[PDB]
Amino acid sequence: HMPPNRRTCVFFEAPGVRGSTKTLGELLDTGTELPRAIRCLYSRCCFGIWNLTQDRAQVEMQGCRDSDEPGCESLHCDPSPRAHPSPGSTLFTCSCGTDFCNANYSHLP
Amino acid sequence: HMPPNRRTCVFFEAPGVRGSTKTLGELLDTGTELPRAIRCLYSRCCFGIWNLTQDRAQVEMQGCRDSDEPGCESLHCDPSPRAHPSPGSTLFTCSCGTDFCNANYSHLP
Amino acid sequence: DGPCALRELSVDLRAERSVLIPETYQANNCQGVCGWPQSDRNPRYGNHVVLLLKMQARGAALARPPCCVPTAYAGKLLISLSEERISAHHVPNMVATECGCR
Amino acid sequence: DGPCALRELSVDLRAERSVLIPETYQANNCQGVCGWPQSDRNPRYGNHVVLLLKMQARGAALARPPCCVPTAYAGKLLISLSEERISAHHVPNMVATECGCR
Ligand SMILES: *[C@@H]1O[C@H](CO)[C@@H](O)[C@H](O)[C@H]1NC(C)=O
Ligand SMILES: *[C@@H]1O[C@H](CO)[C@@H](O)[C@H](O)[C@H]1NC(C)=O
Repeated sequence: HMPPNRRTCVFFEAPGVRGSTKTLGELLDTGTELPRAIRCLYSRCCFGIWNLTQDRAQVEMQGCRDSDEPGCESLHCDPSPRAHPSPGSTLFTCSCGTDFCNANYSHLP
Repeated sequence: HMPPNRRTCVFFEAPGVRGSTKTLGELLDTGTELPRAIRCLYSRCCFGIWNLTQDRAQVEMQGCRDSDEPGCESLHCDPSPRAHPSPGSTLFTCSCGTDFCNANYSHLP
Repeated sequence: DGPCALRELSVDLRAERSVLIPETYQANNCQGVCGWPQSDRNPRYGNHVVLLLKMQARGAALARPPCCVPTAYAGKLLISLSEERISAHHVPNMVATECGCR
Repeated sequence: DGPCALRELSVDLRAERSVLIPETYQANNCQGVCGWPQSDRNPRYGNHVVLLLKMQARGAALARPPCCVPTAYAGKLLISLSEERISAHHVPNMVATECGCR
């Protein structure tokens, strides 16, 4: 009918993830083809979480933020390290404020 | 069966009184003969309120206190002026801590 | 002094014009220190005051540092005088019954 | 300064070990003066703090004078790390949403 007035984000939650952020938005019909999109209810901010191992990087969570907090004004996803669960894994998180900006990042050197 | 473990007070509320203090105790069976007695639930303190006019003094309220507050340690009722609703009426109140002590006072000069 | 706890405090209602009973009563008040970690028999701190105290412990001058305030109240049956009629009515929030840090 | 009101306050959760999201967020804080009579857009004072302020106005040094504290809170959806598993869970009392004097 008309363009979305609210923010849309990539939505994904790996099997190892407990809980969910789906309550922070409404899942859109993506043509039943991957990946899912979610329209945020409480913010204009998307987030992304990546697990960085020896040579590879796995997306763990993608979705909406529950509010607009510092760092959300970024137009694109620039991840920074947030967790060190094991000596071989580092969890990086990014937040940004444009549609589908949490899809991926440029590079993590 | 046994003597009352809780405080007992004279209970009376004149028709002009709005509300009630009966929720502060349990009315006893006084032989269905005046006046009523009430066994206090939340204190060991009886209270009395008198309306002093030109030449006469009308009891307005008698019953239980909702807690033991300063002045309740008195063994007998010694009223002191608390209100001046009209130039010809003065409301006196007393509180005391023995059974039926709120029945009456010695004198108000 | 000591930790945040409930302290006795008498309040006089003879100043209030219409109140007949009570004349003085125990309203209590919360008073004490909001230490970190907490050492008081009050319920555990809320997450908000916990984050405040942890900001302050890292050397942050809070504009409004944590405060020991009542978190629960109880009412009192007040006998007052409206017009020239006596009214016995329940008045809430007359007595502090539980303390906390916020 | 001013009367008792809600003020913005950033809280950093990168100090907290397991928290992934958020890293910083608006938790807010209550700050201001608890004047008598009150002049603030907060809800009306409770009877307890009213009697406290009226004691203080008659020249009584309160051991714990009235304090501007939060009276209502809101939670936040925190994404944390327990063991080596990521958990998205609601944590209450993370944001101060309403102020009062107590
Ligand atoms: C006190 O007594 C007078 C005379 O009977 C009456 O007019 C007045 O209403 C009474 N006051 C109260 C508070 O009952
Ligand atoms: C990161 O990836 C490694 C290797 O697949 C895995 O063992 C570990 O559990 C992952 N960490 C998280 C938080 O998913």
